[PDB]
Amino acid sequence: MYIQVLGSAAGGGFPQWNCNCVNCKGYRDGTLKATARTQSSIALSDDGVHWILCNASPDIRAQLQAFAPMQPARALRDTGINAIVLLDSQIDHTTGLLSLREGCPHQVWCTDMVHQDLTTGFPLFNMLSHWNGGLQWNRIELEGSFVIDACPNLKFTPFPLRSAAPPYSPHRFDPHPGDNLGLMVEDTRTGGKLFYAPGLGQVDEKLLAMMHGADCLLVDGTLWEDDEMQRRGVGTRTGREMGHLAQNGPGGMLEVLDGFPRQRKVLIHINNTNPILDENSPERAEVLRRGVEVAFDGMSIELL
Amino acid sequence: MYIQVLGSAAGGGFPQWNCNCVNCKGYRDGTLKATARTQSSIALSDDGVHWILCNASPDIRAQLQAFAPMQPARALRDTGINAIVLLDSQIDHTTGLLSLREGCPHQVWCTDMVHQDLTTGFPLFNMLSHWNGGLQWNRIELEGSFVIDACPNLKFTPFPLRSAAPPYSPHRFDPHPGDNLGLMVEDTRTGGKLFYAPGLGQVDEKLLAMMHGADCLLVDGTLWEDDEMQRRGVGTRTGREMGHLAQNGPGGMLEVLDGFPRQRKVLIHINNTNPILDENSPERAEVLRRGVEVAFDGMSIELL
Ligand SMILES: [Zn+2]
Ligand SMILES: [Zn+2]
Repeated sequence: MYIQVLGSAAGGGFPQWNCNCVNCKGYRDGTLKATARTQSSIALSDDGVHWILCNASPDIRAQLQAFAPMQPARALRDTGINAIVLLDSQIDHTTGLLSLREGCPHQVWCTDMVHQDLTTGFPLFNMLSHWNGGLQWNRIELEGSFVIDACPNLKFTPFPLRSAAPPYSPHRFDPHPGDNLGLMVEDTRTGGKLFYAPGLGQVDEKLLAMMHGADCLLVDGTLWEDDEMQRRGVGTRTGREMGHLAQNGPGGMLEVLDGFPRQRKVLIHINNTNPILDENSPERAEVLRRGVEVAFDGMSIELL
Repeated sequence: MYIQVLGSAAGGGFPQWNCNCVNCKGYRDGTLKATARTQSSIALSDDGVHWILCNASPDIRAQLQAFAPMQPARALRDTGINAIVLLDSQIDHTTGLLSLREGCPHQVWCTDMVHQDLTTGFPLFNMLSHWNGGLQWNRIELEGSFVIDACPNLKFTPFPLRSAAPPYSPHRFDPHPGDNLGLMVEDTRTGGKLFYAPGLGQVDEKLLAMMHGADCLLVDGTLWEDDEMQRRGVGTRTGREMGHLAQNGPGGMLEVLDGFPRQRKVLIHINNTNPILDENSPERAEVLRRGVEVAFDGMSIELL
């Protein structure tokens, strides 16, 4: 199984178009060691030639250009994508599709709740249907596992992730399971298991239980402190909107990860406010020492 | 008046995500002198501090980063944009807005027909309304001129451009005037007049007439030959879909521009297939000799 990190930032990526905070005002000022990041998004494959896109970010164009396998040039008008999985119906996880319209049809994998939002509040499916077949919806049942034709060696098993639909959803006040869910990918050939959850509110008994059975833990590292938005003074919300659950602890990520030493633990979906975006920073050190790698654009994780 | 070229490509920009043609397969192969281009889009201003965005492309993020004035950093959470103008409701001219949601409200200028599409087929307005005020629609009457508060020295006078609404429009088969229109910007302080039309099917008597009264002609240079899609073998349509009217002539652009020597003539909205994308190319020479500059990302045109 080949895991490619196309995007590693969050929300407005990094630096954010309209944010002049420490990390952003800093990065632009050349007075801060850090690397720009596009909206979180990873690709998956078993043969390294056929890839399944996980969440289509608004930085889809640049992200594809930066990865050669996304363009095998095995023929004029050809792509390295064979299917896309949607973990929710957020704008920053589905806007990319609009940019893939010139290459339809695409096999989109998403629950019924998400497919509902994508045919109503944000009619990506309706819109694109006017583009050579459009998108072929593939339901992601709330129970069980699925497998895509392009990569028959990858076994997907999505787990429920207590969350709420985007503000444009016809049921934003009526949270149904299937709105936002994590992913458990297993390489049926070797047995390897990747635990992907760029969106985590708080772990429980059922989560941790299945986490230990994973070789690689790709959890979200949005904010260092539950109220990063408060210190930086750029946001109102806290530990709830756009990747929650800080890492500082207690009850934090860095803490819960401690019970997972025999496995690769990486932090993806980093917000522009997170201090772990500063190479030579104190909070960065704590993450490295704890044995947790901070995801970055271009990163290539593999299990085999 | 300060004219900034944020995007100069067309449709899938350049190189196109899924296109392996001569210019694209070439550019990636380092065996072709050319520069990457983002989706067509230009910015305008009279004071160089307040800018009015013309069409919000899907490459809005990268485009803003590449232009310092788009981020005056005069305060945390601040942008250099004060208003956006929409010349139509196409996906590649309005998707950018979704990425500007974290900084609402925005003043969006567009006709009633476009505003209709943006509240139905592609509900950008509905969707964004859930983001601090959202977007404040400013009607662009089919007759007359308008002026935005941020730049009181710029006078906009849009002219009708016989075209059709996008395939997701509830009236895609019922073409109404106001669907797609060009723009005539005048610097009321100096008198200067910029003629912007990244989408031109064919000029007439009323067009040419008003064109001579413009100091700068920023016309579209999508395809060199009416059937670029045919030679390259990547598209079906011809001289009608995504910037039409070749430049080779006769009846072409390079031809009609001849009657406009006393003024700056630039070609923007270039398609990936256009051979004028090859620095050292024969078709490129013909354009330069004819006195027509080929727009590029980062280009800064000024009249004063
Ligand atoms: Zn920031
Ligand atoms: Zn091409």
